[PDB]
Amino acid sequence: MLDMDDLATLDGQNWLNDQVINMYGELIMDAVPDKVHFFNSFFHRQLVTKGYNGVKRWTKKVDLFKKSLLLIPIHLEVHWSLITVTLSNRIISFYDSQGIHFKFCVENIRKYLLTEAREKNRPEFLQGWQTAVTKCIPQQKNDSDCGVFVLQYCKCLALEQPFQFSQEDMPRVRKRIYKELCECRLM
Amino acid sequence: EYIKLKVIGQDSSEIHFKVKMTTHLKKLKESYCQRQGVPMNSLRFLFDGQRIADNHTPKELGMEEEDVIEVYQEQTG
Repeated sequence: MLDMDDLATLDGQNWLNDQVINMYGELIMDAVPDKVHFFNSFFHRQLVTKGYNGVKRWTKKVDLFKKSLLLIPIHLEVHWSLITVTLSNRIISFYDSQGIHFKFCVENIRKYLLTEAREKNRPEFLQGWQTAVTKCIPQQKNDSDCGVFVLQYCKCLALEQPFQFSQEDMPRVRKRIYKELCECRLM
Repeated sequence: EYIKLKVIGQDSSEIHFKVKMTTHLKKLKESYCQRQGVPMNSLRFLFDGQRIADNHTPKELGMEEEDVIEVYQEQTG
């Protein structure tokens, strides 16, 4: 569970913080543990500054290449976005609710996956990785809901649902996430 | 019996602990806050990417001598 000032970033139009993001990710991964690995929000920061050696032990007990979907929340300057990795077709996708185009991070992830494939002896994953800024996705219409869009993309992809939501739903998606975090279970 | 641990944050400086393997890490988290003068709920403590809960112990987490705990501060967006 979370403290009440962490949950409080879900209220009204507050900016979500890392406790909401990372606890919801943990919720998703506990709902479908065989298909999804969720990296917490600090993974990409630590990958950028220290490289593979900084995050090598993060997968000491996880075989990423038996998962279907990796979810990597990206904390950029005051902003939440999302990388997903689908292992079946080897696509690294970058999802952003505000139209951001941050090219550095798909290549940080592609380099990580290649190094992890050489180090875990899964050379069938050394070739074939393609990128994609995901087309087609509900966009925010304010300056506060980054984080909520990220978590709704996460929940949709993990449960394999279409992106049937828009900005008008976000107050209610904030209160659903709140409730799911308090009950430690997805709906 | 006791295990040496390194707690490393943004300043990259190593704070060295020597704690019992059976005691709850909540008290390491409290000590580190005090040392750096910030509230405990403003820091996140991770061991190899796993969030350290208050009831976790080095033995339950499989920590070894001079293992590294990373400290991060809150992110918003």
